Amino acid sequence: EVQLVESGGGLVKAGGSLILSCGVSNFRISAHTMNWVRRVPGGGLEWVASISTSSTYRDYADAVKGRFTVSRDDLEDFVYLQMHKMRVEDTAIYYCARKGSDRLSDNDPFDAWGPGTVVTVSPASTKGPSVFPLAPSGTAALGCLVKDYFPEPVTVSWNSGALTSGVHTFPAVLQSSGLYSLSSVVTVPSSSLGTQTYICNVNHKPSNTKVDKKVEPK
Amino acid sequence: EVQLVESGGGLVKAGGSLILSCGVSNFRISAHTMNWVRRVPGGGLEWVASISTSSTYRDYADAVKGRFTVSRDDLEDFVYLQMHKMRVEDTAIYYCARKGSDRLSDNDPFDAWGPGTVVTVSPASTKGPSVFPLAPSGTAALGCLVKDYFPEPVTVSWNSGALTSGVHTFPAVLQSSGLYSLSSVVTVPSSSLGTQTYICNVNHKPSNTKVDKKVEPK
Amino acid sequence: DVVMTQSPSTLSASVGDTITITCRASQSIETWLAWYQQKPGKAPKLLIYKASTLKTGVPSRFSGSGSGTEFTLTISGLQFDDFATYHCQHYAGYSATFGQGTRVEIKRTVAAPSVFIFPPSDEQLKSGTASVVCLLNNFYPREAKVQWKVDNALQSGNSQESVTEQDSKDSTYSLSSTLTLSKADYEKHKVYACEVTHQGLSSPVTKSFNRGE
Amino acid sequence: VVMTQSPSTLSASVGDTITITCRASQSIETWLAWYQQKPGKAPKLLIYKASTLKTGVPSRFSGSGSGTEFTLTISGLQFDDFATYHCQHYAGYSATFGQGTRVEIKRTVAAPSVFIFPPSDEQLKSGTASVVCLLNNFYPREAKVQWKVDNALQSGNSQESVTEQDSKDSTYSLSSTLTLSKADYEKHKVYACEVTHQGLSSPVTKSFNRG
Ligand SMILES: *[C@@H]1O[C@H](CO)[C@@H](O[C@@H]2O[C@H](CO)[C@@H](O[C@@H]3O[C@H](CO[C@H]4O[C@H](CO[C@H]5O[C@H](CO)[C@@H](O)[C@H](O)[C@@H]5O[C@H]5O[C@H](CO)[C@@H](O)[C@H](O)[C@@H]5O)[C@@H](O)[C@H](O[C@@H]5O[C@H](CO)[C@@H](O)[C@H](O)[C@@H]5O)[C@@H]4O)[C@@H](O)[C@H](O[C@@H]4O[C@H](CO)[C@@H](O)[C@H](O)[C@@H]4O)[C@@H]3O)[C@H](O)[C@H]2NC(C)=O)[C@H](O)[C@H]1NC(C)=O
Ligand SMILES: *[C@@H]1O[C@H](CO)[C@@H](O[C@@H]2O[C@H](CO)[C@@H](O[C@@H]3O[C@H](CO[C@@H]4O[C@H](CO)[C@@H](O)[C@H](O)[C@@H]4O)[C@@H](O)[C@H](O[C@H]4O[C@H](CO)[C@@H](O)[C@H](O)[C@@H]4O)[C@@H]3O)[C@H](O)[C@H]2NC(C)=O)[C@H](O)[C@H]1NC(C)=O
Ligand SMILES: *[C@@H]1O[C@H](CO)[C@@H](O[C@@H]2O[C@H](CO)[C@@H](O[C@@H]3O[C@H](CO[C@H]4O[C@H](CO)[C@@H](O)[C@H](O)[C@@H]4O)[C@@H](O)[C@H](O[C@H]4O[C@H](CO)[C@@H](O)[C@H](O)[C@@H]4O)[C@@H]3O)[C@H](O)[C@H]2NC(C)=O)[C@H](O)[C@H]1NC(C)=O
Repeated sequence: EVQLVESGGGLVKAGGSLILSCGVSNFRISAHTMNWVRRVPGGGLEWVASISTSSTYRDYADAVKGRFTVSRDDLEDFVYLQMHKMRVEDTAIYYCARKGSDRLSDNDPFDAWGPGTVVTVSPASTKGPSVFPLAPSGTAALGCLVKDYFPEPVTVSWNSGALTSGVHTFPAVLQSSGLYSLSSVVTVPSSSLGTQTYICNVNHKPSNTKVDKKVEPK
Repeated sequence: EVQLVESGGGLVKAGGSLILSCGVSNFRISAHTMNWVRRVPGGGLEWVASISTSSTYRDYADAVKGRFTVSRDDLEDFVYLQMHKMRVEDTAIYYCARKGSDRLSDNDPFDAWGPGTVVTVSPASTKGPSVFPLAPSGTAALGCLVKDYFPEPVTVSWNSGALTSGVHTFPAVLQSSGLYSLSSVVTVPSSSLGTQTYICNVNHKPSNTKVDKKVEPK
Repeated sequence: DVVMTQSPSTLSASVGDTITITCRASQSIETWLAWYQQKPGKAPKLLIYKASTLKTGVPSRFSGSGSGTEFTLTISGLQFDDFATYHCQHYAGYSATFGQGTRVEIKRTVAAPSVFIFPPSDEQLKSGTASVVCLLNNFYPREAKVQWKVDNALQSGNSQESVTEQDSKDSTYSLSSTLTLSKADYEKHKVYACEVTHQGLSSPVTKSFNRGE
Repeated sequence: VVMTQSPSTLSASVGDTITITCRASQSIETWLAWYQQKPGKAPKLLIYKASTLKTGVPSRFSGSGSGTEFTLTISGLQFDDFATYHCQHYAGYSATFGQGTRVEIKRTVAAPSVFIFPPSDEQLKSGTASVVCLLNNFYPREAKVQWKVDNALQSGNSQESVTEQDSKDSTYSLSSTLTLSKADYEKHKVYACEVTHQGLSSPVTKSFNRG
């Protein structure tokens, strides 16, 4: 028996990027042309890429040609597949199989395969923010809490740029959900809380989302 | 300018695996020793891997030695870093750095750096499920419902193996949360809904989180 | 460039049946075909490494043929082991292409789905998530369609389906579909229904419930 | 090889001449380099071979030392020079780094003004509660925020973010967000934020009662 061991596969977002790799055991890849194959949710096998012995010639299936790059390491026995700007239909199990035979030739089938690794390309390429008020309970503090937006960045202004003094817009934090969240605050005179209107202008160019939120006492 | 661009960042789980890569422009990599570096939580740097010209030598810091693997592929100008068995202290920005000078020598600093890509290792190495009843409305169907776990499997049985006819447990689905869900069901005589107490004895075997739930009419 | 025209897309049979399958190349190749088995979610296994040319260690029940354009695979009395997918491959020096695999399956008469709908448990709902489950308990063949309607509004994009493979005692398929909604959105509407069509049904089947009733 | 760098934070005025020291656990000859790093940016090389200034690096940066003691001197701090800095031992096919030094603008100690914000009704109706504690205009940068719900120390359910030094008053500000589902937030009443900081003689707590 001989073995191949795919790694790196998981959840992805459309127009995002991932890299797969395949290790091996009981054999050396330095003799073999190495191939990537996938099984789509529709159940059919698609060939994806190959790279020759001696790393000479690299070839691709026409759905991934130009978008993907195949790579190899003949010494530690690893193969790689960069997947730049993935499509929703790049969702598949991705297998790494060796072109091979007991005696090798200038043309053979795939005589050993690894168990395959799942890749899912979720269709949400950009997510637009939610915006929530940070309500002011001398000097008072108020703000806006931008949340659940992808990718960065978000820009925030206050009163269309007329209110700049005392404003702090914080660096975003990356949540364990894979989505970003930032807060923008401003300190102002407590006396102005009844008359002055405070509006934070949240712009998210990647989703083409604009939100104007008025922040007022509860 | 010299151009470097990392790819393959994002979220990972403790005990999990990832692969980084970096590609370049305005230079060919083959004349350079190439490196990986990270910025750990204290704002300090750590060096992570170095691969020499012609892949002659590969050296690593003790924290990542035997866990990680660097590789390079000069004929397309790419460098790779596998990260098997990631741990929470590997949470950092990662960068692909060129060892170099205006005139290259036998030992040099790191001159050209890519903009970096973030890697986060979340401590959720075995996230335990949430388990919920599917309540019966001549033949009735009942069941149990598993959500939000990693890794697989979640295992299910009916009344500790006393019930087996008409039992089905479905293949898991990968949610947009990056966590699994499934359901288990059984069909039984409607007359027995009053007398027989159906229960599902479950386990998330990775975390060894043993759960039970009685299923009865609502 | 070559495309493979494999036929049928699904073959129905039973233990001891001799079966034949056929891959037809869209333009001629020099007998460069090979054939694989694939069990669900597994790696494929190579059976035949050139047309009619069985790989060593493969069970003697397997066979095939090739004519430079038309090709076959044949199995000499199926075992319970053989009820998996089969794929043809055309392999060139630095590329390959495969047929849309012939799924081999255990045959029976058509059987319509018993449909059941389950509301979310109160215990799930208090946590803030509502998972509504639709169960097609047993049917044959595999191909079925389920759609969700909330307040008679056809839903789109908020459900995940999985099918169990053939049952060990009756060889039927089964499907479950999970409609996912936050507690907020779920309490916004009353009726939650699933509508099913299948080979055995003369009209669509709908199961529904009213939230809170 | 192991390295140490001191001080971990260096506070100075514009125009000052400052020194940052690196000490190696064993002799590394002159095989050491220095790097400037801005927030959110990859490090830029300043000096190598201990003293060799990189082509295009301003002359105000210099380095000296051999064996186990190395120094980076910035002679006349400009606003661009207030950054992270790191000593780096380099060898034919490897490297290692010290812990780094952060250079900041010095000002008097300023205690944070603390504010706590409960979740908005809108967000709360969606099923998620994000309270936000704000530490406004403090100096130096080290501050600690602890969340307590019904006097229960929270852990693992909050994230923090800190601004860079304010261009006008040289202070920092910090926001901490404690995130909880609607199911978990309605369980407990009081939500507090305990702040400690060099400018506070005792910790400051801001709190609210749910509802
Ligand atoms: C004078 O004559 C000599 C020959 O006598 C000429 O030299 C030859 O020049 C050819 C044309 O430039 C080159 O052919 C091209 O090569 C590339 C890469 O080929 C790689 O694979 C070769 C085969 O190795 C296989 O097969 C053998 C058995 O035959 C096995 O032992 C081996 O383990 C390996 O098996 C694996 O791969 C198979 C598929 O390849 C699988 O079927 C197996 O199961 C298994 O997985 C190998 O020998 C080559 O060796 C290297 O060659 C490099 C130079 O090319 C050299 O740098 C290096 O040091 C090695 O010696 C390679 O590793 C193919 O991809 C090309 O394919 C064509 O590409 C076209 C597009 O570009 C396309 O249109 C067309 O359809 C084809 O796909 C092509 O075959 C020869 O490699 C080269 N040979 C040597 C020894 O140099 C010389 O050029 C000529 N000069 C003049 C002026 O006339
Ligand atoms: C005939 O055969 C002889 C012996 O086999 C060959 O001599 C060897 O040649 C190779 C290639 O020229 C040498 O490797 C390179 O040596 C460079 C200089 O020598 C080193 O100097 C340092 C001190 O500065 C010493 O510490 C070393 O021990 C060596 O003496 C060296 O700079 C170079 O570095 C490599 O890696 C760096 C990484 O960045 C690259 O930048 C650099 O370009 C290069 O790739 C190599 O190590 C080897 O040292 C020679 N051996 C000796 C001394 O005999 C002849 O070259 C052969 N001639 C023919 C006809 O081919
Ligand atoms: C003449 O032709 C022969 C083949 O016919 C070449 O021999 C091969 O040479 C390579 C490169 O030196 C060898 O690859 C090395 O293998 C090491 C492990 O070898 C043992 O274990 C393996 C299984 O794991 C067995 O197959 C093998 O027989 C041994 O028992 C690896 O650890 C090496 O990796 C290290 O070195 C490289 C480069 O320095 C680094 O990039 C790696 O990170 C790592 O540090 C290396 O991959 C190969 O094993 C040899 N094959 C055989 C059959 O012996 C000759 O090299 C060639 N002559 C010349 C001068 O090129």
